[PDB]
Amino acid sequence: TSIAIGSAEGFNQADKAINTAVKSGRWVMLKNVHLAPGWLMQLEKKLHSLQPHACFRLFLTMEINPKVPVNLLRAGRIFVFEPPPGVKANMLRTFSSIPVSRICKSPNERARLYFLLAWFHAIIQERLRYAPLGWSKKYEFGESDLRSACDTVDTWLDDTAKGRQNISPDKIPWSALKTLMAQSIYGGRVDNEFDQRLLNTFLERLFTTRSFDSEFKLACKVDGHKDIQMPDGIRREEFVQWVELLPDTQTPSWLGLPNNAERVLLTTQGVDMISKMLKMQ
Amino acid sequence: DVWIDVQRRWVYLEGIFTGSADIKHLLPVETQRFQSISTEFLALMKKVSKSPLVMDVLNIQGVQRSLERLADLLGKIQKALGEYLERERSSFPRFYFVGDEDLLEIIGNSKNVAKLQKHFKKMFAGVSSIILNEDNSVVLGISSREGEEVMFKTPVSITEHPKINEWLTLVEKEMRVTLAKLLAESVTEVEIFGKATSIDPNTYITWIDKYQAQLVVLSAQIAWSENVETALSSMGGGGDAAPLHSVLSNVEVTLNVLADSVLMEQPPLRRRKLEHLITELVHQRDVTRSLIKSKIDNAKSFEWLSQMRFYFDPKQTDVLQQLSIQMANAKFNYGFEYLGVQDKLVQTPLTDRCYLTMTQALEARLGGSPFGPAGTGKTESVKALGHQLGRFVLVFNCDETFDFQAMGRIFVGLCQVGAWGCFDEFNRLEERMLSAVSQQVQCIQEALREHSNPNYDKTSAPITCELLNKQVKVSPDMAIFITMNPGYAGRSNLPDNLKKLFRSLAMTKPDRQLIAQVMLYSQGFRTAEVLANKIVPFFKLCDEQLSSQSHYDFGLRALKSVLVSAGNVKRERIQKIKREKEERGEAVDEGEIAENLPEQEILIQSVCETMVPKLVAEDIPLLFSLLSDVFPGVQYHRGEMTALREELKKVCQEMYLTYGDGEEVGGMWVEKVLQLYQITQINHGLMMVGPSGSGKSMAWRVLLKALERLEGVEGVAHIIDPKAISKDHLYGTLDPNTREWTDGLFTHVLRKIIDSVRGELQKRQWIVFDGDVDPEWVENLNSVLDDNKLLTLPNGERLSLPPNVRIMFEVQDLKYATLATVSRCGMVWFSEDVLSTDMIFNNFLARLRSIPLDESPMLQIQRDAATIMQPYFTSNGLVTKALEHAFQLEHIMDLTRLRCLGSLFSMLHQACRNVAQYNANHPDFPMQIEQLERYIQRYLVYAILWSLSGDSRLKMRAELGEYIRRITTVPLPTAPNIPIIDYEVSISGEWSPWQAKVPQIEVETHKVAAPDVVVPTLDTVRHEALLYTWLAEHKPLVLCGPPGSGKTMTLFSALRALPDMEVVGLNFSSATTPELLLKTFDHYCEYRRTPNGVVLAPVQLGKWLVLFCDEINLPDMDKYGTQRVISFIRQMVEHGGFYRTSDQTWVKLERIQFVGACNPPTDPGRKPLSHRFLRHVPVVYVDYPGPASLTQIYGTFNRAMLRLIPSLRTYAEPLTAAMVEFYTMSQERFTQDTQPHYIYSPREMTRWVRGIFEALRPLETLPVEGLIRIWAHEALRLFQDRLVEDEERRWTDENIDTVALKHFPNIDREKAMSRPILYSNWLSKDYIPVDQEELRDYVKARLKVFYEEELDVPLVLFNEVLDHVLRIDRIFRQPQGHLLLIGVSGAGKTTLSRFVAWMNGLSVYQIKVHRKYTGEDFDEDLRTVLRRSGCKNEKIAFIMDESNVLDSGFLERMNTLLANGEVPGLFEGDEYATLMTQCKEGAQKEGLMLDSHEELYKWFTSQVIRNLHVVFTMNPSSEGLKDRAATSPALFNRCVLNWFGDWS
Amino acid sequence: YQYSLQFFLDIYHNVLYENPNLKGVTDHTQRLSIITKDLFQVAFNRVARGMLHQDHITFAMLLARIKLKGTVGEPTYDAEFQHFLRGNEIVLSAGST
Ligand SMILES: Nc1ncnc2c1ncn2[C@@H]1O[C@H](COP(=O)(O)OP(=O)(O)OP(=O)(O)O)[C@@H](O)[C@H]1O
Ligand SMILES: Nc1ncnc2c1ncn2[C@@H]1O[C@H](COP(=O)(O)OP(=O)(O)O)[C@@H](O)[C@H]1O
Ligand SMILES: Nc1ncnc2c1ncn2[C@@H]1O[C@H](COP(=O)(O)OP(=O)(O)O)[C@@H](O)[C@H]1O
Ligand SMILES: Nc1ncnc2c1ncn2[C@@H]1O[C@H](COP(=O)(O)OP(=O)(O)O)[C@@H](O)[C@H]1O
Ligand SMILES: [Mg+2]
Repeated sequence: TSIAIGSAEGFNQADKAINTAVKSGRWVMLKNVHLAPGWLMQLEKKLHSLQPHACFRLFLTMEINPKVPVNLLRAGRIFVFEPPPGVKANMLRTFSSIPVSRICKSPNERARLYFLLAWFHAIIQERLRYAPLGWSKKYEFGESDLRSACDTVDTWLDDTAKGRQNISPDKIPWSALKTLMAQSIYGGRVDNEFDQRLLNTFLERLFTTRSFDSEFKLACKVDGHKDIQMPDGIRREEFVQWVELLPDTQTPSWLGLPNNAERVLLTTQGVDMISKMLKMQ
Repeated sequence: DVWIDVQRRWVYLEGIFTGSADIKHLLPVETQRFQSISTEFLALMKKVSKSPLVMDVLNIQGVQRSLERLADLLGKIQKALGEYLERERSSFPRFYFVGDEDLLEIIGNSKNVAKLQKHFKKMFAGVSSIILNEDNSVVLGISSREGEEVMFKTPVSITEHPKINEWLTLVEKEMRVTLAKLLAESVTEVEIFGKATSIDPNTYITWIDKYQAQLVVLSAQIAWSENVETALSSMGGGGDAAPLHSVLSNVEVTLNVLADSVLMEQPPLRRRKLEHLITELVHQRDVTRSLIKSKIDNAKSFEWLSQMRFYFDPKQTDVLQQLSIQMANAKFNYGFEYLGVQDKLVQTPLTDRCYLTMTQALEARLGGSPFGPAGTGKTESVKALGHQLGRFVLVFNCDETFDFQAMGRIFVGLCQVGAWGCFDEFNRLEERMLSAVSQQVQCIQEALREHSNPNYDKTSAPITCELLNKQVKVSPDMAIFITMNPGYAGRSNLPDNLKKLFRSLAMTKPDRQLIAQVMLYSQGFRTAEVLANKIVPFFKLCDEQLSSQSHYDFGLRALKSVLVSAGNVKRERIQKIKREKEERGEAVDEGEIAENLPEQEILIQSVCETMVPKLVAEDIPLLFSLLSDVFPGVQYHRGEMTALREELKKVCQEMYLTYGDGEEVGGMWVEKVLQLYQITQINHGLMMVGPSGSGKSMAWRVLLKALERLEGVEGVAHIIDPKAISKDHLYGTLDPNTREWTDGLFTHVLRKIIDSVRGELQKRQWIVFDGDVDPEWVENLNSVLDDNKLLTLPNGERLSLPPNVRIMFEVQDLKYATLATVSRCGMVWFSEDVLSTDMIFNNFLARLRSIPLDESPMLQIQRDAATIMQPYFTSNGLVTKALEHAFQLEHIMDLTRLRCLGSLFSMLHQACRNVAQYNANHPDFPMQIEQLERYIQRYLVYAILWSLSGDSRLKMRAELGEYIRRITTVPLPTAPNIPIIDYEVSISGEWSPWQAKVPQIEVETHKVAAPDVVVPTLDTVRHEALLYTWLAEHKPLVLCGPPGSGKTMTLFSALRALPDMEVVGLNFSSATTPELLLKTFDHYCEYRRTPNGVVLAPVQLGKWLVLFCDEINLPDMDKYGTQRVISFIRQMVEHGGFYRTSDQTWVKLERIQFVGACNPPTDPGRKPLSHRFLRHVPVVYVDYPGPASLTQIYGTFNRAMLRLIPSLRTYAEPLTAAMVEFYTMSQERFTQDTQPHYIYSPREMTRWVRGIFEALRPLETLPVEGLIRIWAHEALRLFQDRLVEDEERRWTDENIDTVALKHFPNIDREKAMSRPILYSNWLSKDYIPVDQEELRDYVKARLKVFYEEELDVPLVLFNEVLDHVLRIDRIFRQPQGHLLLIGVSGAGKTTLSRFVAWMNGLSVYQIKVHRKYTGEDFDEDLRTVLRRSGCKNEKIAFIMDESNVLDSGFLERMNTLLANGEVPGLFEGDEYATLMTQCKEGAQKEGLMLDSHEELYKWFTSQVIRNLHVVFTMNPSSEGLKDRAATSPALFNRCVLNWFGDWS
Repeated sequence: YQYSLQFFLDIYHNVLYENPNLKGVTDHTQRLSIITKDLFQVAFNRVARGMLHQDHITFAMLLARIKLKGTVGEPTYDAEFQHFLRGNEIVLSAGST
């Protein structure tokens, strides 16, 4: 049972759902509970004096803000959701989120398109850490954009490939996908001409007929002369294995940024870690 | 006025109760009620029919009462039909968008279709009215607002479908079907028009005229899409000859025909059709050129797929499904909703991107959320896309009152109708409401998704969703769009779950050049590209180079208004040239006239009619330089509106205003009036921006009168102060329980105009918002100021702004208004230089020479005085030079020209009244012209001095007097050093010193330091005269100065000279609202319905009510710098009344005036008063009495005091000197910088004298040493009790000793000033000093008795306990003696207070605060305390703690009780009646025979003051003390503060 | 980062009992070593799940310090960690460089 917190009817429905679930054993999710900090204390007191069913689970979705009561935080288990630490983690999360049966469909080229989409999303989202250089402002490039891009890819691949097992890479609607990503999916959030130019550059570099060649370069000159290679696989599991075997030595040059784009950030983070460890001495 | 409303209500109520048959079962009781009421109504109608004479009907007994009762009963019945209204809305989905009153009218008038013709504009997109035959039994067709009409293929007959719902649904379905058939025929014709080398203009214009504006553009789009599809299919072979060039040629030749057609004169409907066709074909040409350039040969290429394409299938059986609209992978069906003639928007690439993103969102079954700055066309883009698909788009201007239930009801309406919802400013909702609404949006989207699944079949169960705990069917055509400005920080943030339900899009930079080019091309402007490429950069330069002002807007809206004005100006110029050629010669050629047509000066003329009025003086030459640079060699000359100028002249003469032409006096004001007229002509939303007293109100009033006299159209103005009332009272509120909508002020006014019961649509109606603008209330007018011209309420009701209504704002600044509202209103900038001082002088002199002061010898005196002061009221005169100099000085408040000018004018009116009084007192010898001249000149100098420097210190008053003496030629006093400010003007016409009015009096012994007693001083005699002068004309006035300066004392002494004037005390705090003033009005005044309107006047006939606001500048300023009560007072001063929120009725004040008091605005917690408020209120600075004045005042008090003991009469001078010196050093040493409560004033010295007098009263004899001991004891109790730190107390002790030895040298130290200075009347009858040991023994015995009889907790008697119990005993022995004990918890404050109350016989009362405690419980406790202490004559020690304060209302009520001794609004209704009864028995018991309620309440207040004692105990917090100093000023100026603190 | 005593007790219960690594191990000393290892592992896994990724390194550093204090065959390394934490508080001079 999903309930959005903020209205009196919402509070009554949440109380009724909790009272029903602690007996039946169902699940209850309450969204944006940080908007009612006063009611969270009463909810915690109600939860403490309670012996619910073994299968009952209560989920409280909230944003990280100090208005959430401390007693509620101590009573429950906290799970922080945030951008993945790196490109490898972002791609792994994207592949795990998308069902296996969705990627494995009638055209074998769908897996490569999904891998290109995952890499593009990882590159775009990881550049947001270097806010002034990777972009011009902290855009909300998130899971909704990835889902819309997946839907667009599925729709246009199904339109072009009418159930055929294989489709020529030149026959893939590259222009349709590129334009939709640049205008509606990811370019909708962009309100800067140069951010749009960068997005168009990324889309025209990644989504092209040359992406299906063995020589294709995901990134060029990550350090010295080494560069990231496009996988030669044609199936989802091979792409996932390639993602898992990433060097785990990521630098901002994976994103196209200079290697020195992270020096100030890393120095500040190290100083902040020193301060945090000293604060709990 | 009552008959028509009752008849109108009864018509539709009887219609509903008769036509409907299910209403008898659902709601029978009020059905029977209405049957009886209708029987009475029919009896009345029969009686009227017997004698149709008006006077015979008027002579019917109790006819007015009968009609009022009928109206009340009809209203009660009408409000009792909500469930039936919901039932009726359920059957026909479009009833969800119509109001409750309008639904009542619609259902009641089902039989009489005639009154439904103004209600179809609410349920349909473009259907304003329906077309019926003469029988009114068959619906032949429908009509639009512009007059365009559609005839049904098969007309719907009402007789065959008598039910309102049935025939309404048939009309809607037949409208859709006939639109489909007409579209099919139009496509068939345009196919013949298409694929043609040349187009005959005659047949093309015939086809355009034949079909609707909505259908011609659709047919053109269908034909172009089919042509492009066929051409691309032909090119599909690859490397083939391109027939796409033929399609481009066809588009170009058709556009050439359209341009030729728009060059000449066309009917307005055909002109709009041609404009829409041109706008669409420019986009078609651009798309075709883009297709050709890219070398596109496949019809499946995305560069063609991404475009919007229209496909028509003549083989489709369903005419509604014949047309399919596709763009990218999204496919839509035309809704075929009659849109009328809407304004098409140029299809800019941004609009294209918007179309693509929003259609992609629609296909994926989730809403679209365009965002960006205002003026980017986000809302318009959404409306244009909705109209392109033939959808019904409803626009809602969301605000914080759009709660979960209202938004859910709107969603239910949209789901059932199948309409589009464009929720503008969707982030103005509260975040909790956003989260709650996300649930409903998700359910609706899930229902749409399950509808879109191919497994679902329409023959199966209908798709329904859970909306407001009901099953609501969801039409597939429904869409949800939310447009918001994320940049606005105040706007609430959207939750992530709600944001994921919408597809966002950034609309930040509209393509202004394209829109300008296409708009000018469609209007017939040759060389439109050059004009656009000149005018868009010109707007950029205006934005950049011109100075930054808060009212400047050079965005798309400004250019859009400029372009439409250019089109209108070109049309008017064409008409003028045609009429000139008609009156001279007979040859007319439209082509030649258009060829030699100066379009550049037309564009510049529009720019000047729009940009120039808002320009500041320094920017007009700059903008004209920009015009010269961008458009060289062409000039614009403003039209000479002599017809309006003569009317302006007449109105100015009748209104005593100054008129001027060009560079004459008052010319700039007339130019501003003409600019305001132009902006009114070209806009429906206006703002008059400019500093206070720039002539804005007079400008628009004179404009309204001149327009009324010129055009013959009566003008009505509704002036509303938006910030004087809450937003709920301004716009309306929705009941969370019964879901009943109560109209606000603006909503009621607009609805009354729209309904037009008394022909309000035939009058020029101007709704003026004379008040501050903040983005809380003005953003609700966003949809009103937009083309939408619509007011959307949370209850789903939408009110269209009538074309005769103008929404005007009269503001002094726009520093808090956002660019959203600035871009939505034409601006006229009224600089202060527009209203020159010479014009004000001329207005004052004309009013004096014309308007009599009494209500003619008085008029003759006024004329003579005006003649005498005429030389001094000219430019570069005495008054003007003094005003220029006075602005260089600093004052206690910000100086404004009109405050000083109004003060001076009031003083001159007082001088004229004084001359009239002299003439009346000397009938034999009337005052001669030489005496009159001398008196008037001297009084003019005196009034200039007291008006231009009243709010400044004595030093600057002397400076202004010296400057006047330097510049004036009037004879002046020959005093070598005494300033002119120290002289008055005797009625004989000569200067006399104010010292002659200051006698050295000997106040009576029993009247020593009494509140009524006032020692006469130069400042007192000067301020009393000034206050009498200002109060005589009933002009509101403000006293400014330090606390205890004597402002209230000066005012009450001045009011004592006026016996026809009664004062009512009001004490404002930080939580003060106009509700306090309303309570005062209800208690002291009464509302009566005069024939001219409701008038509020005091109950006492012939008496003027003076409202004394004690602290006028404490009330909190909101985030946008506005005080609601200050705006309220400004409204009732400027406009002489306010608005009654109960019925939105204007109430005019009568015999009511206001007097304000306040500390200087630099003091903590004090906010500066608005310049629009200070304009009407003179400010006088009552400063602290100097050492000489203090020595004189308290010296007299001491001499009167020491007369009790003859042996001490020789010590009055040293005692007064010691008191003054110690008070001065204490004031200097302890300032408010250290602690908020460190305020020392003459009030401390008054207490000092009173305490010494009370100690000395019973003593028969007393040595000097005992007098010194009493003096030191009083000094300690007054100056050391409130001290916090121990060093401060040590300083006070040491300096008390030092002062006592300095001023009394020949006394012994130990006997008079032993450190344990303790005084008590417990051991003995008299207030003699007591030693510590015997006091301790007495307190021990009394504490044993206290344990035996009362609260039993053992206590320790140390020195501090004895001192504190003595202090509390001292306070409890005084009338209106309240306490403020500050110290840590558990220090004994409450226990000692209870012990002293038991000792002094007081009854301890404490409020029993619990969790469920609310304001009503506190009010009941206060009523109980007041009844016990004021009616039963019971001494009560009301002990209150800071923890008992759970609301600011607690503090406000306690502040009022502490200050006045009574709360005005506490006793109302039956409580007031029983209070008066109990007061009557109490007065009878006391021996007083009081008859009326006024003296009963006065006696009750006196009893409460005498008996009730309030003890406030709070912890010693730093910021809490400062907060209390502002939220409760009476806690610090009415309560004695003893700082207990922690135990030492 | 609000954690109660019951959270740590649950971690300790999940380490002592329901531990996959203790399915077929019978030696007491190596069982104790396995329990000690999984104590730190499970503590980090559970706590860092509700922690920002920037504080994961801080918590891991503190856990590593805790383990380092618990090893007999290791120097205290107190001065090194004091210089690592409060190193920047040493006052220097222009001529010192
Ligand atoms: N044409 C005129 N000639 C002379 N005096 C004029 C003229 N027009 C207005 N005045 C006077 O000058 C003053 C202008 O007051 P008005 O209320 O019009 O100004 P305002 O700028 O709208 O004021 P506020 O900002 O306080 O609302 C009044 O005293 C008015 O009578
Ligand atoms: N493509 C367009 N063609 C013509 N006028 C347009 C276009 N886009 C916007 N406008 C005009 O711009 C002004 C502001 O549009 P509006 O929808 O209120 O903007 P926003 O959504 O940014 O507040 C209106 O006069 C509107 O008609
Ligand atoms: N000429 C005077 N005669 C009598 N009392 C005076 C005189 N001048 C000042 N005072 C004293 O100054 C104080 C003014 O009190 P009040 O009128 O309440 O001041 P405010 O209006 O500034 O709060 C009183 O104690 C009053 O007795
Ligand atoms: N001088 C004292 N001797 C004995 N008990 C005292 C003394 N002063 C305070 N108390 C104790 O303080 C408590 C009462 O606190 P109270 O006076 O109501 O607090 P507050 O000072 O905050 O008003 C009782 O326990 C009482 O015995
Ligand atoms: Mg808008």
